[PDB]
Amino acid sequence: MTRFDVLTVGNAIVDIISRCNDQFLIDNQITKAAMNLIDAERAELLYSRMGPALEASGGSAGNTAAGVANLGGKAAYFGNVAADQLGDIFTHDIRAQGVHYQTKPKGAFPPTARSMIFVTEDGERSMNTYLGACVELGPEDVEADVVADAKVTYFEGYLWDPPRAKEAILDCARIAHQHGREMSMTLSDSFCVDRYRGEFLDLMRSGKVDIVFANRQEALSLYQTDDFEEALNRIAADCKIAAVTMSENGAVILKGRERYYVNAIRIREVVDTTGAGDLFASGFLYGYTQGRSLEDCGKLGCLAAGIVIQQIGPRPMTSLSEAAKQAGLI
Amino acid sequence: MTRFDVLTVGNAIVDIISRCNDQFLIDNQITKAAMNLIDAERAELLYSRMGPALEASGGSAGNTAAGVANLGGKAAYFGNVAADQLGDIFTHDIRAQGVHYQTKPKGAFPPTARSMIFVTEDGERSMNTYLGACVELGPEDVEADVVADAKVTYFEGYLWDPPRAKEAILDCARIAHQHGREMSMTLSDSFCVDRYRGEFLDLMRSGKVDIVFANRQEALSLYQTDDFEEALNRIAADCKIAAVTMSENGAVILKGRERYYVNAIRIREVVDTTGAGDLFASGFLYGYTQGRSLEDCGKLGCLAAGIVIQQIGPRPMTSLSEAAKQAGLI
Ligand SMILES: Nc1ncnc2c1ncn2[C@@H]1O[C@H](CO)[C@@H](O)[C@H]1O
Ligand SMILES: Nc1ncnc2c1ncn2[C@@H]1O[C@H](CO)[C@@H](O)[C@H]1O
Repeated sequence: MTRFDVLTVGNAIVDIISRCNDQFLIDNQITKAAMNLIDAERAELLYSRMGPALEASGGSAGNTAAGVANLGGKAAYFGNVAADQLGDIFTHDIRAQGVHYQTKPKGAFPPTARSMIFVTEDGERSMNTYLGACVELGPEDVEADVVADAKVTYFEGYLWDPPRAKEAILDCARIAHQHGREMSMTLSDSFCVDRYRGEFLDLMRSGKVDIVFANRQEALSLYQTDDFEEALNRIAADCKIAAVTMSENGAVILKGRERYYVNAIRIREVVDTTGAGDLFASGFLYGYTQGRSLEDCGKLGCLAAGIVIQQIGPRPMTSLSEAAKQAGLI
Repeated sequence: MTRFDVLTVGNAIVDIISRCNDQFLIDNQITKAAMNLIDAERAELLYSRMGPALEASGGSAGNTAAGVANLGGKAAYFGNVAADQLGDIFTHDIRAQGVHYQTKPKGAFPPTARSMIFVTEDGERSMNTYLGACVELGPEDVEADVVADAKVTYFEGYLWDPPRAKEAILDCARIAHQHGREMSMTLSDSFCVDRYRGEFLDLMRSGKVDIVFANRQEALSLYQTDDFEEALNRIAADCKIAAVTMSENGAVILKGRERYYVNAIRIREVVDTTGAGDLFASGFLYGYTQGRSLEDCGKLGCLAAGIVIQQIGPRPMTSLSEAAKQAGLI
């Protein structure tokens, strides 16, 4: 027995969500479908231009941990908030889902991170993130016992942006591997890959990271290639297991020379694509820590991803375990 | 030439919204479908038992002002928040909708009001409100010029719960009538009517309030009768205009001896009933200040109410002015 199936580690963020049109993105120099990093002043400026919004707990790794708990897995999370109302909200949501979350705030300032997410009529999301208290996440926030007791530890590529989070992750990898556990990462965003391509490859090649998540764009960007087949071949050579999502074209899971394709789920209405990749990882890692085939892990991933894009907010409000059972994923 | 069509005055609240079952309400002694007032400690207790939530600006009068702005009217709002993150969200949302909002916060404690709203599978909402900063709303928060320049000033029955808000409302009535404008109120909630029925009747009979909004239960409650026909006849005798909503049975508008019955719109499906009454008042008062017939004002209320119950959150995120056009009402 282990205490946890999946520990995740990431930027603790509250999402501020509003609808807009494509012209709004252009007028404001917001890169569509990307994670745009912003300072405190620009956050205020974008907020002043934004329509009425809804707030929902987010953060890539936070969403993933919540999705694992929703599916019936045992999940934990490390991530730093401030002692403020947004922090109280984040703390509440993730704990209310049954995730172990014990990272202690370090005061009220800087405040808890927010991402201004503009959702266009096609359901695509464009995020604009002020990292706030996330910049504080460091080695002191690693609960060594938790990493040791977790079957998989999963972290965001996004964590290379704040300064000391990488040191926490290197500690995680050491502890995880000392206990025969596995490490996993997501590439997060193509622009993040642009920033850290070489460091990400080295994490993979040195064996610090075992299982890598990417979408098509991130995989292309990792090798700065336009040839998807080459990207798949190279990613398979660089890590133990790769799981690559291809939007409305499903997913492919790679392990050495084996490839497992997962068919493209049909979506009646896309409300908001926020959290799709995060919930793919939830379904995959839940499957993986239950000992399911790689194909079934892929299927569980696409199931969760398909559900989250049919609602507002990045964490499914319906029962994923119920959906998985109806789907025969057991 | 007036500056505003509708000024509203109410408790400035952020909604904390979560799904639950009927049993949860029973277990927690929450009165289904009512506004339950709670202290700080009970708010924390209920929060600790609530599932993951979404936050959305609320407040009955706040929602009504937002709705009037959405339809294309010119709206203002008086309501008190704290200088905290929840207050910043409230301030942002109402201003982003184009509502004039200039009430000044009076420090960080008490904090901005929150309502824990539990939504059952039938879409009904049961609210649990900690008034926080709302207790500080008083005569000093009346912008005399705004009241003078508003066609209708509308306020919540809910304002009789905090101590000093009533003095502000009496000032509004004096100013509005001196300038030849009209006063309106909503009865808010059947238990609120239980608490203040004598005060409310005095407001109506003294002519401090011209137009009264109520649902069926509130109207029955005002006269402590089971006889709805008697409730309508009496309410017509006690105010200049009454608008009484009857849920799936629509509404009835009463002026002296005139009655106009109006149908509810056909609902796709009830998601969350929060704000239905507030948005009925938005549509009615929008129509009213545009000089529409009483029947057309009823029609606009039913449309607006009908839209809000088909989404999460109490303030329509789609265009009410658009929907009014497509339904041939504008
Ligand atoms: N810099 C970031 N680091 C981690 N997660 C982020 C970042 N920016 C946005 N997100 C999260 O991505 C999630 C969807 O993938 C959103 O809920 C949002 O909170
Ligand atoms: N005491 C109160 N006063 C005014 N509005 C309230 C109160 N409690 C809940 N509400 C609001 O009622 C709205 C729905 O009518 C919700 O959005 C909620 O914020």
